[PDB]
Amino acid sequence: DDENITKLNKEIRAFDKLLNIPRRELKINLPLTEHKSPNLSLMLESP
Amino acid sequence: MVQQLSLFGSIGDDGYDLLISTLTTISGNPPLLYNSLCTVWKPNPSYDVENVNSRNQLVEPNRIKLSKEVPFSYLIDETMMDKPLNFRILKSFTNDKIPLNYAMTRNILWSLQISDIPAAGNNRSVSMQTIAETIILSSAGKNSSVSSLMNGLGYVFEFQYLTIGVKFFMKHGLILELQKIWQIEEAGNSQITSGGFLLKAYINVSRGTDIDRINYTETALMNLKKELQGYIELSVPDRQSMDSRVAHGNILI
Amino acid sequence: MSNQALYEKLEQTRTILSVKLAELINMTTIADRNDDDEGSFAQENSELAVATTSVMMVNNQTMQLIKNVQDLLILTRSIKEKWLLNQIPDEKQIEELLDNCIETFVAEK
Amino acid sequence: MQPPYIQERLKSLNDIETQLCSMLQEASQVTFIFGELKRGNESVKPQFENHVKQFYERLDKSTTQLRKEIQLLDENVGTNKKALGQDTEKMEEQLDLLSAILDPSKSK
Repeated sequence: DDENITKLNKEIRAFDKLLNIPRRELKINLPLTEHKSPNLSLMLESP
Repeated sequence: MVQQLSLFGSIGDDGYDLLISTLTTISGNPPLLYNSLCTVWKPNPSYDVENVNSRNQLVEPNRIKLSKEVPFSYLIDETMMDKPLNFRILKSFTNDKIPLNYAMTRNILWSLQISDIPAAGNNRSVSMQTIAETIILSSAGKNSSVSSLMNGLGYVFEFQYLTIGVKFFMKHGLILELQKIWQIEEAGNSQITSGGFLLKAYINVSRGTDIDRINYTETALMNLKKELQGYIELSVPDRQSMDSRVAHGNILI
Repeated sequence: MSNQALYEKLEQTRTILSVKLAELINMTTIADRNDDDEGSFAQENSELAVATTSVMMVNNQTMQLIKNVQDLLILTRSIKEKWLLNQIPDEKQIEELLDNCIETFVAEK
Repeated sequence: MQPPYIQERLKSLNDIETQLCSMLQEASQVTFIFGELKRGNESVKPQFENHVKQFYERLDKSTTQLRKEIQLLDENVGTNKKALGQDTEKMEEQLDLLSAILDPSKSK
């Protein structure tokens, strides 16, 4: 509604990529026969 | 339920801009736009409430207020999207006409609120009023609608109006409001606060028994009033004007 | 307030005019006047007290002129001080900027 | 810098006290000339009228202009804020510095 609150919200949201918690994901696909391919997904977080 | 301690006043639109600047010089905050829509409901006269204890006057019938916020997309006409959404738009709101008409409000049909006449006695420096409040979050059923709900309780619609203005937040929980009021009917829309702004400064107290807090609140309100001496005169309104019981009809506007 | 300053400057100006006329007449007829007619009113009875009254006039006009001028100057400065004091009056680019900064630090750390 | 209106206001005020100083100076010369006029040389008699007239006209219009200024005070009524944006501008400049840090070709 008011300009000031939206301006502050925009400026604060601009820093999300720095302030937010880092995350990582690693997907490992192992080559197996008999159309049986297990998957190994490891996600690393720092809560 | 709160004890609201309030002071009132009015100003002509000519000084409006100037007034705004002075407020920002004191509070250190910028104004924030807001709007609202209030509907007043009264007990149904078709039903005879013999339960009013006439020989004892345990209670008297009263009026219920239902309030809701309405987005500005209903209040801005085709000539006004160019300007940004800030307080200056109020400078164009001097005509008795307004984009929101009767049909849209009828299509709409929240916060439920009841109040009492202020405390008696002539040794009161600020208007002290008691308010009982609740909130309606949602509903369901075959007739889920505000009108059907209030008819289920036993109340019927009386009138409605629209407030548009600005808000200032100061220290100690003090809130200062500049308002413009538009009454709405099928016949049309009429601005009761014609050529001016209604000013209201108030604080809320959660518990009426605490008296140290009430004394502090009164001290803050009187200090604020004594700060604005010479520019605007803030006064205690008439105790008989803020009475909203059905038996006697008048409306401070 | 300002109206009081207006009035004060008013007696300031009229006092200047009156004391100016007084010192003018005193110095012009400082040469004592002797006229046989009863209409004239100029008396010099005690010889040296005449000079005392003369230096009286001198000291009065000096003090009053200096005080009035100084008061006017102080008034002007006060007005100027009141004038000075009382008159109350992209985001995306930042996103890639911070992204490059953080990746550069991560590589360099 | 201050808005221009204040600038010509202060210029007018400065003109006011300079005119007052000129009035005092002319009072000094008229007091000087009256002495020799009382002495008895009539050569500087014509200058006396001019000095008196200029002294009075300097005394009058200065007060008139000051009256105009005080009148301007009457209608000029009604005609930390920087902090509200101060952090913002600080923010801006800091990121600018980062840009200068981020580009090694501009650090020369």
